[PDB]
Amino acid sequence: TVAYIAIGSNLASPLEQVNAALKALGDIPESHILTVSSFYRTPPLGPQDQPDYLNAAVALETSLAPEELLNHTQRIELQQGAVRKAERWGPRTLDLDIMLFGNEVINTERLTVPHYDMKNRGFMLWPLFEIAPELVFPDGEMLRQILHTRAFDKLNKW
Ligand SMILES: [Cl-]
Repeated sequence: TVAYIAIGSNLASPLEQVNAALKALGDIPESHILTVSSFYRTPPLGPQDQPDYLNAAVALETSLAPEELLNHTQRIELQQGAVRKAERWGPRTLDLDIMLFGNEVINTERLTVPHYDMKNRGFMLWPLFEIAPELVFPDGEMLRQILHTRAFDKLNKW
């Protein structure tokens, strides 16, 4: 099964951080990376000196159950972020979100697939379109049409 995962990070030197994350994703059991997007850059809000977010999308082939994949992405966030040395909501973070899972539609308290807000997040859709231009969502929406009709903030490569 092909799952699409979004990586975002504003920690220390984000290049190294996401590379670390990519590594962790490949080391997930019964899983290997198919494709990774270019790295993109989302600036923070306000004029304040604050680090940019690095964004990417990954295509993961897995034979794990979706909840099982979430166990692992949750684990990697904790092992690799700052939640222990700081806060959950930390000024800086490592985010791994399961955007899509096969053509599956999952509606539960701990897991909602497709990711609830991804169609409104250009830092998720543009990297995804780079690696899967022909993608169709379970409800029939075509990724290419959403990008022609919805308004997204400019998004340059890192
Ligand atoms: Cl959908």
